[PDB]
Amino acid sequence: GKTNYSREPANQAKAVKTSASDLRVHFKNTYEVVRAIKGLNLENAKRYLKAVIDRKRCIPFTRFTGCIGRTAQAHEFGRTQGRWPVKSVKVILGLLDNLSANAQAKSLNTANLVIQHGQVNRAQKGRRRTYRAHGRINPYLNSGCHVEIFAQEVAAK
RNA sequence: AGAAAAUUUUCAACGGUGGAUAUCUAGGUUCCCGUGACGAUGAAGAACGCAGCGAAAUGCGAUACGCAAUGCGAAUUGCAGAACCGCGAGUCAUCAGAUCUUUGAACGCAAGUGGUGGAGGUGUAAAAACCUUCAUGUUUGUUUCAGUGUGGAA
Ligand SMILES: [Mg+2]
Ligand SMILES: [Mg+2]
Ligand SMILES: [Mg+2]
Ligand SMILES: [Mg+2]
Ligand SMILES: [Mg+2]
Ligand SMILES: [Mg+2]
Repeated sequence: GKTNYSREPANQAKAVKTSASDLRVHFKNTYEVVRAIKGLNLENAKRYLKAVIDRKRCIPFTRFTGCIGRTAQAHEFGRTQGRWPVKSVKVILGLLDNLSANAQAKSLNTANLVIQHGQVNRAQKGRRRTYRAHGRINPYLNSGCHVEIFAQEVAAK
């Protein structure tokens, strides 16, 4: 399980990398949480994810639209539909936390970390069964995650 | 030029899915040559067992991954403990002597049963319990026999 991040940061003493692999969270959901985190401040990402968890804010749905509920919360976005994929958020959040603690040994400051490169990949699907009428059986699976995120320090003048 | 994103889409790089391709092989396949060599002295097959730590596969049978003999002459090894430098190591080979549970042509009778007869041994005051033994056909004989079968002396 050695992570190869597809994209690399320009300054690696100035960067922080996290990845988790072969997760059990829903792909599409995770995908969109992440897609929503890109390009923010680590502190912001954390606040806003916590806020999604507390339901006071929505995680926009971008790529996977299939019949997703419209909320007023989607105003923040320009969107109609979004949700609160709690499990995904919690996992991602844990990843951000690994980012911050991952900055510790580097002696880097949190305030100026910015998130560039979230990557969510469809992992090997976990397999099981579903019994169907007439004695048919159909697949019942889960689509797992690979996630990686790196954070750059950018100084604000 | 609703000249930003999202979606739809072309191309590349990297990553993910996936296991194609290439290169291998204690395998297969076919050809030629050599031996035919199982069994009531209980075969082929079946059951259950047997390692200090073992399920399988392979070996083995209460002497149970093995005894003996012989040849190699120092290992086994995943762990632990011993044994051995030749009084000889070994998961080595060879193999001509042994061990060979319950079965199965399967055999006292019977059987989805470790059930149950007779004879002998044992055990006991007498028992129980344990042990050995008994299938059918056939060729000779041995012994004991039957037949208003054929003969037949005193
Ligand atoms: Mg990985
Ligand atoms: Mg059903
Ligand atoms: Mg590829
Ligand atoms: Mg020896
Ligand atoms: Mg007879
Ligand atoms: Mg007569």
